[PDB]
Amino acid sequence: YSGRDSLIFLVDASKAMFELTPFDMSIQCIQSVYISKIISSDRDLLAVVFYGTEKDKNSVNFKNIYVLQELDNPGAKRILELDQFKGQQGQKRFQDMMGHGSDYSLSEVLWVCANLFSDVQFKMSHKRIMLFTNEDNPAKASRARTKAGDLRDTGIFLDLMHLKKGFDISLFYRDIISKLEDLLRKVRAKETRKRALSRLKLKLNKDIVISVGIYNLVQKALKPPPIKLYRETNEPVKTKTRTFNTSTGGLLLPSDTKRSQIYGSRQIILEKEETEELKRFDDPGLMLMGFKPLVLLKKHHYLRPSLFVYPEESLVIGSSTLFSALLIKCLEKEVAALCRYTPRRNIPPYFVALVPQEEELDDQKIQVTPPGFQLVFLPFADDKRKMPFTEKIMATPEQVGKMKAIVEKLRFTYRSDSFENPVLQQHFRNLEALALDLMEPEQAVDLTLPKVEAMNKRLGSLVDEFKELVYPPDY
Amino acid sequence: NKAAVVLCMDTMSNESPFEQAKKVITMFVQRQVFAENKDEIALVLFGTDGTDNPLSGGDQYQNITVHRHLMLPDFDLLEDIESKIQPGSQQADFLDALIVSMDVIQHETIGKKFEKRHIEIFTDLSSRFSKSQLDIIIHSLKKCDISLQFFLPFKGITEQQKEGLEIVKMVMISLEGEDGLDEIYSFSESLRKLCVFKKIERHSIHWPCRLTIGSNLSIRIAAYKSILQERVKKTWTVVDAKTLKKEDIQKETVYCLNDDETEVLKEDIIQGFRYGSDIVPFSKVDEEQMKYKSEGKCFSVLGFCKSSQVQRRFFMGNQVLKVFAARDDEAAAVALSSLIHALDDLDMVAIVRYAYDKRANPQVGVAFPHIKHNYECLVYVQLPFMEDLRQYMFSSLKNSKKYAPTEAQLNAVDALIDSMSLAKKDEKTDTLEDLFPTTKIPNPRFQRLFQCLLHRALHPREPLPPIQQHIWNMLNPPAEVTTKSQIPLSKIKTLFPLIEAKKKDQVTAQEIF
DNA sequence: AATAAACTAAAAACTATTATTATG
DNA sequence: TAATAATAGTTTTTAGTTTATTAG
Repeated sequence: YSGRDSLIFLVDASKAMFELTPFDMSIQCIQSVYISKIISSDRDLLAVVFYGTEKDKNSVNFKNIYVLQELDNPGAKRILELDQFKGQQGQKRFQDMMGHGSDYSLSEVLWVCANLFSDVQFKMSHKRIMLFTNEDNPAKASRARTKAGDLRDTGIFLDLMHLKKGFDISLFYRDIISKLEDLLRKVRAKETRKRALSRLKLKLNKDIVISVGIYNLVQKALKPPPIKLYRETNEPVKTKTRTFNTSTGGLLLPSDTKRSQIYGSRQIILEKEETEELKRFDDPGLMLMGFKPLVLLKKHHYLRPSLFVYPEESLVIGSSTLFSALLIKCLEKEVAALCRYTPRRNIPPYFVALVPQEEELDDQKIQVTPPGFQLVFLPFADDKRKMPFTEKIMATPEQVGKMKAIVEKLRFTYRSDSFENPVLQQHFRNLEALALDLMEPEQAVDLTLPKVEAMNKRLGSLVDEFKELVYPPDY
Repeated sequence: NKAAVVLCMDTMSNESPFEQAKKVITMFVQRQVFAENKDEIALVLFGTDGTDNPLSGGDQYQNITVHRHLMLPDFDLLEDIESKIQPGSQQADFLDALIVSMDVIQHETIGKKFEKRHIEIFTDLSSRFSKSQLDIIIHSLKKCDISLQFFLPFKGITEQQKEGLEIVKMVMISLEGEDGLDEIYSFSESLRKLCVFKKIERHSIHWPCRLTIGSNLSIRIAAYKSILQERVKKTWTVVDAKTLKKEDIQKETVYCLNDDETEVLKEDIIQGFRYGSDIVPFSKVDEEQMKYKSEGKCFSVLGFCKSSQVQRRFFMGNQVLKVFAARDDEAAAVALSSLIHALDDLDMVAIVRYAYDKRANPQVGVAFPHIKHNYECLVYVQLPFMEDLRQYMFSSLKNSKKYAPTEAQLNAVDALIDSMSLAKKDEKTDTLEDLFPTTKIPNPRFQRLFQCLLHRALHPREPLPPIQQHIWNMLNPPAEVTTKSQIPLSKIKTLFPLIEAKKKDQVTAQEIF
């Protein structure tokens, strides 16, 4: 989707944040945000501009205003530029080549920010500005507030917290504006997507269909694919690769490709065309079979992640009306739709259960279970597997009670997003370290090692007391 | 495993028992060769003209023809069955067929291990029969253990067919019993549906590890791949255009440098990654230490929650595991049973950090038990990582003032729902029966593939294998619910408008049609 | 001799993008 | 004669290639 959110970092240089110094963790948070952005999304833009210095590096040459990074996609060079001033020696060298606190005007810095925002040549979905100062400085104040209001009217968002901590110093900026602790790299390796799956037609019957918007919500994440860069020049090769004639010499052709499967006595030689046409059974869409109760489910037959189904009022108008009716009926009916589904041409059909997904808006109106249906794959006969019989022994009421007492002592709310992949996190951290010429960044287990290893004594372990077998079962 | 199956067919073509017998035997052998089961079958032809017996015990065995001994079938065997075997004219005796069948079995039992034995006899029972050698044939039957899968044209049968039926049911009740009466089926119908479609099965292996509940207190466990989206057993072999083998076929790369024709080799590449605006160099040798280190094939469980919090919507991964205990570990088995009973009673689901082996990846997983009267274990499904939680804001629908369904539409939809119920309603007998059980139907892609394979094999000049209509019958529900919903469909189509669509896909080109 | 971490083609959409036949 | 048509190359999935443990 076109348009992104633009955030620019503005930090005062008034020799008041030089004394940990506010400038220090301000720079640290800016670096952490830039790292999170470069690991999250590259379509966004970042800009670093300073004011109050003794140097006037800016396009219109305004006093004390210094620009360091203009609005551009995040880059490692910007990270190094930030890091060269991160340290205390970095702070003093920064103050040397930039200049210490001097006179300025907030109208000028807002004007420069507006010019920088206008400099971009892309549709830019949102415009936000982050500002940092310990205390409010403010004539100058009147013009500054007027210009800030004008920019806010133009569609510019502002953000700031005083760097003293509490809720004490925002007096001169009470009206100017329309917390950075969470921005301190608390989020890492985020993934952002804006597109949607292929919209199809709901073949509910033989004549009328519904334009259905397919949406994936929990699709599996994976590391980005590697590139085959050269050893010395460190740039990828054209990667030319296709089968040619080796035994006889020469070049092979796609028309020369014959496919076969050696079965029994002879190899049934064919061509590809038969192979793709074999995969063809019907047209893309969801051919509805009927309704079947949700209670009539094996409750353990998941095979492929579910996909959300939404109306798309772009090819038929009945999508929204009929889906709203069905969802209303989904209150009274617990039967689920049975559909033969094919994402595209030459795909074997799968039987699909449309579990009612009714919207559950919370106090903040979070779209929990968005209004529509989810695709539930139904396994075939071959998808099932045999299982050797096991009906040896049951349990005793004493044992089940003891196990209940052991387990319900430890309970968790199960926050869904509480876990991330340690492999992907470590991979991202390694790439970050290599891109910045550093040591091993850190290791942080995503609760993969159970915390019960230390709090088992806290929960009062009793299965150790209850060894049902004289010979140790846990040998 | 291994199976030992003998074949026997029933003038001889008098619909015609010969045509149905040939159809069913060809279908059985093609199913065997497509499934590629490791079992040999033997073919005996009794009643075919000519006394060409393998062993002539005084020439008492009339019209006995051992077309094929116990050998592994192939396409050649299937075409030989289709072509060579033709009906005879003179009636034969069942005793001769049985004696020759078990003689072939005994001859073939020396050299080949067998894990199962079966007998497949087909007869119209119009052939003249004499019951004189019951003892020896029953002794051979209980020794070779060939489970007879006998079939009949169908009762109002003739006197010869009546005597054949009574002798065969007597010998089955003497040998097997009720199952002997059960295994006898009609040549059509029952046998028609018995082997019209096949199945495949790829067996998994146990995952012998330890359930680490708590710091220590580990429990020996074994897990199996329970439900899996099945893949084809054999991938296509890209063979030469004319040689039809692998001579000029190879997978290779040049790795030409992007320049002017300079290239690079395998040692010349570096596995870089697109770090936004640039690519940072990286190598697999760097990956060796710059990777997460797993701890064997651990089954670490970390958290416990209520079943309400988790969602069937949030079921991820690509496989299902029946979390069983280890082999015959009674203490571990009863401990696991107690734990799963406690979890079920409290609806108290478990969080599992799973790893298949030392080289696998960490896997957060949800654990909830499954309880039956035949198998009792725990069900494991891979839980997500917060990266997987993709979010897309959507507009509300129940408050759509622009699209509010009319109450007439609501009642029409209710009538449609009531008409197209695909499951039997739970009556006083709790008859919650699936009228259209999808889980018991195999993937039609594989049957279509094997149909195409036979179409091209048996007739190399046959251009296009057609789609099996029986698959459509399997792929479509009974017409009763469709007819019931037809009128509600009319109500819906009268009560619901629509507009035009696009993307009219067409055939590759418009040749002669 | 099976399963599965870990590569490798391949097939829609959401964006810019151009030939109409608008007219003498 | 001064519009909208088919239209590329995006990412995004999705299905088809490769090395560890059972069988002798």
